[PDB]
Amino acid sequence: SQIRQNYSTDVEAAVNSLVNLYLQASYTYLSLGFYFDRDDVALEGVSHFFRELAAAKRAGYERLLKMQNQRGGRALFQDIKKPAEDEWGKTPDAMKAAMALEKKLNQALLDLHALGSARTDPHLCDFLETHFLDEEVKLIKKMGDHLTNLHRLGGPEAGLGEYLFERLTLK
Amino acid sequence: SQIRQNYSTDVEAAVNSLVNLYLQASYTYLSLGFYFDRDDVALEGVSHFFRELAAAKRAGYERLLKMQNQRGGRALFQDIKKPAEDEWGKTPDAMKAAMALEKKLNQALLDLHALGSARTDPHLCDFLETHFLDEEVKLIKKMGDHLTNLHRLGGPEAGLGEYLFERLTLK
Amino acid sequence: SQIRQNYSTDVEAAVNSLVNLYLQASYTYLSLGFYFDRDDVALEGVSHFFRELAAAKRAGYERLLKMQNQRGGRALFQDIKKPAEDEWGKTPDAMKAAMALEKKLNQALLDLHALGSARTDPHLCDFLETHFLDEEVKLIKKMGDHLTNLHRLGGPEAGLGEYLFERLTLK
Amino acid sequence: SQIRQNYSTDVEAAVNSLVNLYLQASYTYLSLGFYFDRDDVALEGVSHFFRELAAAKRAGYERLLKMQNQRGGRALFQDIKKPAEDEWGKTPDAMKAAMALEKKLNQALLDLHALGSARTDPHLCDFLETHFLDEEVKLIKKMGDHLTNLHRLGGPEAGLGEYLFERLTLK
Ligand SMILES: [Fe+3]
Ligand SMILES: [Fe+3]
Ligand SMILES: [Fe+3]
Ligand SMILES: [Fe+3]
Ligand SMILES: [Fe+3]
Ligand SMILES: [Fe+3]
Ligand SMILES: [Fe+3]
Ligand SMILES: [Fe+3]
Ligand SMILES: [Fe+3]
Ligand SMILES: [Fe+3]
Ligand SMILES: [Fe+3]
Ligand SMILES: [Fe+3]
Ligand SMILES: [Fe+3]
Ligand SMILES: [Fe+3]
Ligand SMILES: [Fe+3]
Ligand SMILES: [Fe+3]
Ligand SMILES: [Fe+3]
Ligand SMILES: [Fe+3]
Ligand SMILES: [Fe+3]
Ligand SMILES: [Fe+3]
Ligand SMILES: [Fe+3]
Ligand SMILES: [Fe+3]
Ligand SMILES: [Fe+3]
Ligand SMILES: [O]
Ligand SMILES: [O]
Ligand SMILES: [O]
Ligand SMILES: [O]
Repeated sequence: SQIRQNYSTDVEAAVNSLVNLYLQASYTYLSLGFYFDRDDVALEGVSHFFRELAAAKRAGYERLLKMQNQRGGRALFQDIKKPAEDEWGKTPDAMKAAMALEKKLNQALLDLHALGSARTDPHLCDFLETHFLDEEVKLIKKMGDHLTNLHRLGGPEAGLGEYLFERLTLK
Repeated sequence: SQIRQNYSTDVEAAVNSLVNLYLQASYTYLSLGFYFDRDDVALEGVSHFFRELAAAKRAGYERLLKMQNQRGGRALFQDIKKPAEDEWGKTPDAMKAAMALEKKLNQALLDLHALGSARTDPHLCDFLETHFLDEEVKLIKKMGDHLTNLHRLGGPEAGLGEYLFERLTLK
Repeated sequence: SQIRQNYSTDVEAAVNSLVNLYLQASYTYLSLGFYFDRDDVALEGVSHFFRELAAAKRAGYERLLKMQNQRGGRALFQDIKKPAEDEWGKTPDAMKAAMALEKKLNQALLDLHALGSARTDPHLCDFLETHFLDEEVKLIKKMGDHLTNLHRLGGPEAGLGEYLFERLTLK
Repeated sequence: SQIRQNYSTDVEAAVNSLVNLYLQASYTYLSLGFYFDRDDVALEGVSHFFRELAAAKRAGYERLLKMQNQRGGRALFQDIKKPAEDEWGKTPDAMKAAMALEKKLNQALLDLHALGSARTDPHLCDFLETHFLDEEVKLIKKMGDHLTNLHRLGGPEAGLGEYLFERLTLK
């Protein structure tokens, strides 16, 4: 590559790997999105929440692909694994799955930062610092807040809580 | 008729028949509308919902009458049967009646499409495809969503649920 | 399902199947998009062309998923197969791959129309007629036009042709 | 210095050194700029391209000088070495020289980041991360793209290619 400079084969491959992780996460959010739109689930605000995350994850992998090209890396794509579940339960269940997915993505981001730090690749580090790490932190905080409000609305009268949360918190 | 072309006597009569079905459905929604406006029912958003459907069904039969005239058919009107009930219960009860009415109208629409398909009348088919079939599908989906939200708000604390639904879902 | 009416299990499954085909096609266009953005390919207009198709295919599968929910179907997702190639050659090569992909999607659409026609499901038929069939036809015509212009610009001085086409035809 | 804090003598001197490298690079781009404006070269778009880089490099050294003052460093200036060539050849030749210059500047930037990292000077690191590293990466990618398009337009009919590139790619 005529442009490649300070860009290790390890980062390149880990970038390709993080791309597939974002594709898979996007896919997961697509599935949660349509799930909450089913006539027998029917929580429009929950559906919108997960649809937006699909979109947000797609921006993530598009930005990783662009950075790959900018550094002189070559994108390689693998199969995208189907989401882990077909039916996602109630809002708390789905929100817990989403939290778990975001934590996995955040760990992959931190591992990639550690890697690029180890290959003294400050561009790669900064790129993640600027476009990824704070967004995960904000999003995780938000999902925690949601879980706290669902838990407070939970238990005995869970059905009413789920309705109120979708109406009064989600948009 | 100087304009009539490819327009079978069967379609013509089935169109007249579907007209009476829309008139009757409009009538049913009129009754549900005023029902939820009674001082002892007093669910303004439910009332508005059913009033709008009366209006929507009237547009339906007006469009069938116009198409009848355009194809060279002759409108014939029968008595409009009074609605099946005088008192409509709670929101879930009424919403179930509405669902059942929409399913009946949808089946009549599908039967008329089958008929016009059998008389190779593609205008009649397309007319239904364009002005009726998707609207039934959207409306049925919406009524399902509503039923799911009422069910979730149901049971022990049904009175509160009925209030919240009318306030936070219906407009 | 409380809303499902005239919606066969076969259509439902074929809809799920067409969804995976759109996901895979979207994926293919993603790959072609970044391919033409590589510093050693560097055909920005070709890149934009394929990026737009990724987006267009995503709208396709989102509309199929929405229709699935509207009819009372249940979405089921499988693994998304990686694109058939890692390197896509020159503009004519990639444009031929795209043509071949669009023809496959069009055949799947026509097969699904045949199926829904056979289950007398006029909603499903019309939905495809309105949101899919004409768009494939226009797009295929466009890809043919492109292939004709690349062929005319081809052979001995292929490198110059590829440059001019990207600059003067693609946007 | 009454303001100096965490600012090593090594960084200070390496900053002065990077300044002279930017001055020299600016000078190189000045020379390429006027070169392509000669009546016997006459490639206005190539001239503009290199003139802009002169300007961009000047912003670079001005920002390094400002940072020097902000940290309590003292600017020291040396002679600015004349550009390596008097005549710059064809667009591909000049674009290769520019690529080689940008790679040298990028390596100097990376070496200075390594240095400030080694003196645990996170301000210096971030400053480079924010104002320099991504700009080099974007610019190098752009110069690669250009080289790919010139190469595609190259060889037998190089004169025509050079004309088209200047007219249809450069602004
Ligand atoms: Fe939102
Ligand atoms: Fe399951
Ligand atoms: Fe708020
Ligand atoms: Fe929002
Ligand atoms: Fe929004
Ligand atoms: Fe309304
Ligand atoms: Fe009664
Ligand atoms: Fe149509
Ligand atoms: Fe048709
Ligand atoms: Fe709403
Ligand atoms: Fe309204
Ligand atoms: Fe209204
Ligand atoms: Fe376009
Ligand atoms: Fe390959
Ligand atoms: Fe049609
Ligand atoms: Fe044109
Ligand atoms: Fe466009
Ligand atoms: Fe565009
Ligand atoms: Fe410029
Ligand atoms: Fe010379
Ligand atoms: Fe451009
Ligand atoms: Fe400009
Ligand atoms: Fe300019
Ligand atoms: O939103
Ligand atoms: O409404
Ligand atoms: O475009
Ligand atoms: O420019």
